[PDB]
Amino acid sequence: YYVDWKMLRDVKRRKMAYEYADERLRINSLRKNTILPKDLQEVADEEIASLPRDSCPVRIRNRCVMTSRPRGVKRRWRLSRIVFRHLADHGQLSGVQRAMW
Amino acid sequence: AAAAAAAAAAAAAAAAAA
Amino acid sequence: SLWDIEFAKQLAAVTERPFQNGFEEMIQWTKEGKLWEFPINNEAGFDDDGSEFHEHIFLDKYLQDFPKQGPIRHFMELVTCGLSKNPYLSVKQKVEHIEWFRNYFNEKRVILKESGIQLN
Amino acid sequence: LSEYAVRMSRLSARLFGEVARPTDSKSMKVVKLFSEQPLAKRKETYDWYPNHNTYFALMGTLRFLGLYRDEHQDFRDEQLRLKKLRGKGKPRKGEGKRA
Amino acid sequence: RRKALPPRTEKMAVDQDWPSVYPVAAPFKPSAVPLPVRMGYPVKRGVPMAKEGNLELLKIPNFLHLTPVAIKRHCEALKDFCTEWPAALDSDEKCEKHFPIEIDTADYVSAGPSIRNPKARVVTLRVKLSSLNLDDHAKKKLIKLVGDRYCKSTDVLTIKTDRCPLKRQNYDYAVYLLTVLYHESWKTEEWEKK
Amino acid sequence: EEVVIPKKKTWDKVAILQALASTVHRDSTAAPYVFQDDPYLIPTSSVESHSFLLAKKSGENAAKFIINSYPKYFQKDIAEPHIPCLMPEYFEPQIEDVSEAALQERIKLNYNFQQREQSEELEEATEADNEKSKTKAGHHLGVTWRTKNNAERIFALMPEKNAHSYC
Amino acid sequence: VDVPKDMTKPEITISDEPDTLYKRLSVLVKGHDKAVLDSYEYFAVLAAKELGISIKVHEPPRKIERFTLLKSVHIFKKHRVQYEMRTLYRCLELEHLTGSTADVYLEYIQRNLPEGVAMEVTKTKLEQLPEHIRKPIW
Amino acid sequence: KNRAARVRVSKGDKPVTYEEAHAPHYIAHRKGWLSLHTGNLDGEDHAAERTVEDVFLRKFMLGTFPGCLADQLVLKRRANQLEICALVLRQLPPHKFYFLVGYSETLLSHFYKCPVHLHLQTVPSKVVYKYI
RNA sequence: GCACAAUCAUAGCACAUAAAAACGUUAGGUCAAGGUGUAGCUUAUGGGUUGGAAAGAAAUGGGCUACAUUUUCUACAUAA
Ligand SMILES: [Mg+2]
Ligand SMILES: [Mg+2]
Ligand SMILES: [Mg+2]
Ligand SMILES: [Mg+2]
Ligand SMILES: [Mg+2]
Ligand SMILES: [Mg+2]
Ligand SMILES: [Mg+2]
Ligand SMILES: [Mg+2]
Ligand SMILES: [Mg+2]
Ligand SMILES: [Mg+2]
Ligand SMILES: [Mg+2]
Ligand SMILES: [Mg+2]
Repeated sequence: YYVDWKMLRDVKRRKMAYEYADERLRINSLRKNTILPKDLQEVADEEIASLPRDSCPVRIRNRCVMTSRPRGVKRRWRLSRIVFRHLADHGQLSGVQRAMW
Repeated sequence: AAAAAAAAAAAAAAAAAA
Repeated sequence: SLWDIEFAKQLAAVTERPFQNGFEEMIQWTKEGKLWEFPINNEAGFDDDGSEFHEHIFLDKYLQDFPKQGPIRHFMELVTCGLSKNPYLSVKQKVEHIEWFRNYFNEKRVILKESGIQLN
Repeated sequence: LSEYAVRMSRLSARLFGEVARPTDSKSMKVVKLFSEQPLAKRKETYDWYPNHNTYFALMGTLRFLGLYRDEHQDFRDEQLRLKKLRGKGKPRKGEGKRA
Repeated sequence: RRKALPPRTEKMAVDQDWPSVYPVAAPFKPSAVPLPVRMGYPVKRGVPMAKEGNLELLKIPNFLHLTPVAIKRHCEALKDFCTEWPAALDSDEKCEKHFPIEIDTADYVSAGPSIRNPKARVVTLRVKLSSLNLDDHAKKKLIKLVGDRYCKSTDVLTIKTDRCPLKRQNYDYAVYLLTVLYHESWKTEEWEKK
Repeated sequence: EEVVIPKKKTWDKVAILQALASTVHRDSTAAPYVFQDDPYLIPTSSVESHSFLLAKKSGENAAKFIINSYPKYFQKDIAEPHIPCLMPEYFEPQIEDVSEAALQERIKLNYNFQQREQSEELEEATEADNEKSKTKAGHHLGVTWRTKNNAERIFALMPEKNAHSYC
Repeated sequence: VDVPKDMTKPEITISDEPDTLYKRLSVLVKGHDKAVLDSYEYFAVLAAKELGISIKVHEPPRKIERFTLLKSVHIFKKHRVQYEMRTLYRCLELEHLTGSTADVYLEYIQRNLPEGVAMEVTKTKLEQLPEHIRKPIW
Repeated sequence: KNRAARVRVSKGDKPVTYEEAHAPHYIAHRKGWLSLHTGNLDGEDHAAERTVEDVFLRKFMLGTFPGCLADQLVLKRRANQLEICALVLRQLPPHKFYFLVGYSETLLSHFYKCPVHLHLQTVPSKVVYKYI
């Protein structure tokens, strides 16, 4: 299994965004311009509204990979502030050490 | 306003950029 | 033919021996492909379909099925300037992008004619 | 600003591969949508969470095959065995509320 | 049945060549190293821990395979692969008049399974403008054609290409930019007369 | 006239590693490399030297059995050069209905190959001179009366070429 | 006393293609600690003095990346734990290189690189002029 | 009170290793890191991949060598090949030790698509540094 | 023996800062980082989709802006 049901939902959201990445790109290319006449832009808006909900990259939540914490995580290690400390205090993370200055 | 003609295919065939 | 492979396995049985040196370990792993190709180059194994720069930067040859004086050129020249400066996409991957635009614009014909500007 | 400089910049943009005709900053966005990779395509985005199911099934199958020794699952099975021997176990699906 | 074998230290010869036991990077097995080394913080009444069972000597990267004798013996067999640099270019004053084109190429290495580094596509071109056949009008047009890519103090044109995926493609595209920037600087159009 | 350009030297990817390996000879007081360098694992006798290597190969093949039996746990590729040596091997044929396409997969992978010719001839499918040659080689590599029952089927069924007969 | 005979069997060919030239080859090796970088600098300079390359070595300024995290688990923000990531740099500047000499140097250099350090190789390729700029008129 | 990576002092009879006898504020001062890679540098990438791979190696070896592991693993990462240095107690016969090392040397390689090395240093007992 | 001290870090010393601070007190905070002993749910206290989670009668803690002339605006290193 996964760490949590919300992480199981977030991996599905990321897969759906990876599947619908290019279509949303080509649709946004029709809305983020001013050269095209405004008639087709509303149809492109209805097309992008007809897409599945879990397809937009805004629904993804960068949770921890270890404990699936939605907050307090670092982007470099994808670890929460607690697991990162638990692994850095044991000397299992290279170059990481207590700051003393 | 006024637009200039840019020789693209000629430069490509010249400098092997086709 | 099966007999040549059956004769090659007997050569492999005698040529193969337990490793006696770490140098022979890396020699064998490099000939098999495990060790990296030294000196290491960050493009080893990737040829991008053998394409050159004139397949990436120059994309105007695909805009022939589009109106030259309409706003389609003003709009598509921007996507071509983006695809020319997109190093992450392949020369094949840019083609279905321009073809998706070629298909969408030629499918939605009524709005382009009701917009007041003529487009083909 | 003179016509000579406008033409020089227009031909410099043509030779360098930038936008030739003057376009607005709001319309310059579609150039950026294609010059870079989208967010949903990045390896740091679509490969964020590793496949936890692969690790879990691999380690559990190796434990059942007798190569890996999972002390956490063994502790869970020990406590579950002692709970079922005490008498409070897991009810059957379909008889908890009614039966 | 338990067996405890003594290490190689009792059998190591005092004149035995060292590179024979450490040809490549090794995890510093204490049984094959005859040097008694004590690593670790000592106790107020004790001494630093010995090499046996010492994780401190196992955490650090050992250079036992890179001793002076082994590196000399390695490069003496590597002398056959390299070529001799022509002494006709000892000073850069002759290198600037012989090879005025400079190609800055970057290469990276990192421990891991992946090799693709997005900073590898960057290829830099440096050409001194005092070594070309530009005339007065061709130069005065090329300066305003490149803009800030060419400096006035050092008089060096710099080309920074990153659009192509491959490094060879970025190199060919930079040379293509150099060719078009040298060619289109000689063409006088109709809008130049004003 | 003064600029001198030397010639380049092209060597194999492992030639320089062989030139580095030529410098170091075999040590006297050191055990073979395939054994662990720890004294508790160094082989004492020759039967021990044989048994340690055989136990190590037994664990290698036991791990490869798990890799081949559960391929889905290793389909994810992380190395960019895409090494094929560490990818799982498949024992199943792709096409099962087509009698022509069902044998080219099974000949390369004994007892199951014997049923392929019967399941192809059940529908009276015409086998060419190139299909049954490898099938006969699959019996001549592995495999007294079943060989006669197979030898009558290569000759009596179709006029096969003698180059694919004697071999 | 049991020394093998005929141990050197290299395969070195000389192709008719002109060997590539290099003006300046910079090797910037970055690491966490200073001792490994110092021993690696000693090893690289001793490997360069034997091939006769006249390497130059200097030490770029270090970079310390520090950050702050919460000390407790649930609620304690006045007390924090600050972590640190030191990055030390070592620059090896090689000059007057050739295409195969740089390859034979980076071969003995990269294969023996430690585990905790990385390396940035910047090569200044030497070229005379392309074909369409020698003496063209459009 | 600080409690991270800190073994509490008992009456004076517990055996502790050199890695456990030092608080985490002594890393890079008196003790070093159990893993070495390049992802934790300044301008490098792919760090979380190495962290999760390292934690998987730890949790895998803890189950592969049960009760006979002396201390934590040393995961060295150098040029596409990953070395695992372990300290093991002489509880298992070498006939089984070689089976285990040969099994892991190929399982980890086929799981991570990269060459792995596995080295075992066997000790008679857990090395005591402080009071015992 | 653990603390204190010494040492280490803020790339030279000294100072300072940082770091460290044992055994225990407050059944102090955290089952909601994560796992968990005990007791409870299993066609539900479990798993999915859509839409809403206001608002201030009022009190109060911490901050920013000020209440100007040692001020405000403009160009600008501080002589307008
Ligand atoms: Mg949970
Ligand atoms: Mg968000
Ligand atoms: Mg000091
Ligand atoms: Mg003091
Ligand atoms: Mg303090
Ligand atoms: Mg103190
Ligand atoms: Mg309470
Ligand atoms: Mg409470
Ligand atoms: Mg819980
Ligand atoms: Mg609760
Ligand atoms: Mg308030
Ligand atoms: Mg506050």
